[PDB]
Amino acid sequence: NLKDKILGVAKELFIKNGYNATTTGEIVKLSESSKGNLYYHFKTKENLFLEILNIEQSKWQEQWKKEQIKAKTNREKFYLYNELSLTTEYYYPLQNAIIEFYTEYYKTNSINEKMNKLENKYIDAYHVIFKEGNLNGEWSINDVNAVSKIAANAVNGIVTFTHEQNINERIKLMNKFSQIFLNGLS
Amino acid sequence: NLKDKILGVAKELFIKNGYNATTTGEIVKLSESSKGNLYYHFKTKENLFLEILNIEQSKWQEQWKKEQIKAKTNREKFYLYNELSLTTEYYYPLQNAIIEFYTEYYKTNSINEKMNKLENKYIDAYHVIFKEGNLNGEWSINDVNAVSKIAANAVNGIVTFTHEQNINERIKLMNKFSQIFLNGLS
Ligand SMILES: CN(C)c1ccc(C(=C2C=CC(=[N+](C)C)C=C2)c2ccccc2)cc1
Repeated sequence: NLKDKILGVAKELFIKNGYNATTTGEIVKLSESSKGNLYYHFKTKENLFLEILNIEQSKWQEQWKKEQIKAKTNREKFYLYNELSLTTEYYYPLQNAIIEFYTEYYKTNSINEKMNKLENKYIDAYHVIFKEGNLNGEWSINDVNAVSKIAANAVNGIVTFTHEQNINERIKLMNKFSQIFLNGLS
Repeated sequence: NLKDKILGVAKELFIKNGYNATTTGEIVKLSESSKGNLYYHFKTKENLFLEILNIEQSKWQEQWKKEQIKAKTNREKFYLYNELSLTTEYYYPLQNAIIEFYTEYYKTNSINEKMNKLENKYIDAYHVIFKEGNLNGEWSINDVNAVSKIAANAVNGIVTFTHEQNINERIKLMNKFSQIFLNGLS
């Protein structure tokens, strides 16, 4: 809880002032904790931040569990999952803190460890989509892991770089992509 | 030089550190110049940046033409472009900086119009490839602009978010993508 209170406050601080601007000092004081306790729990602001990210990852996964029920078939889950990825990121408060962070630890190969266990978790969502797709003859992929890393990165690119259009066009392009992609698997 | 030495240091810092990460102070101090050195041509920092992007875009689009000749069919031109995208030293090594600049200059509509031509030179390569593929009957695509953007963005994704894993693994994926994509247009 004192740990949970720190992550909560830290998350808000980041959302409000971004990664670089937030200090562990602010965090310590606002969560009514101590430099010692924050050290014992996270060691560094970077670690603190990766922990928020993990928690955030969990929530996303959980939501997806409830949300994927609106998609009977896996072809549908693929369509749905990509759209959510697009819309939900449009209004995600942490997005900017993430970007600061990511484009700040691109050089540090130390963070590359947890940073990757995290990304892998996101790819599993797709991995599951495709596997189940196989066991239902929705398509036939023999290199799932591969197709999974590809979708995850192709879709995130559309989400991250399309930024330059009206939300409708984007959902449109994204659905066109999902269409093409799922097609080239038959 | 100087007007071309600034650009040199700037590009270097933008790539290495990041957009916000580097400021008009560092650029000058590291280029053996003065603050006044910027006014007529390089007014604002965002102008100096939008500059470097134009250069790099041209340098990459040029390298591409001096190399697409190794591809007879457009089907091959598609695959190639994507692979080269992973190996170049032009434009793509700045995506991270670009992503920030778009999260700190998306409001000021002074940019959304300023570097609007930049978004076209980026999707142009695929425009030609996809259009010329129609004439050559390699495929039948009606919504070219869509596909060009979908592809341009998906690809930038595979390139930007795999920057840490084995270059061969990268090129392998990029190829399975190109494979999957084009096959979905038929
Ligand atoms: C709020 N939200 C749903 C999300 C928020 C972020 C991501 C991301 C990402 C991109 C490629 C990945 N792969 C395929 C390794 C993993 C994560 C990501 C986006 C920008 C900068 C760094 C990572 C995905 C979903």
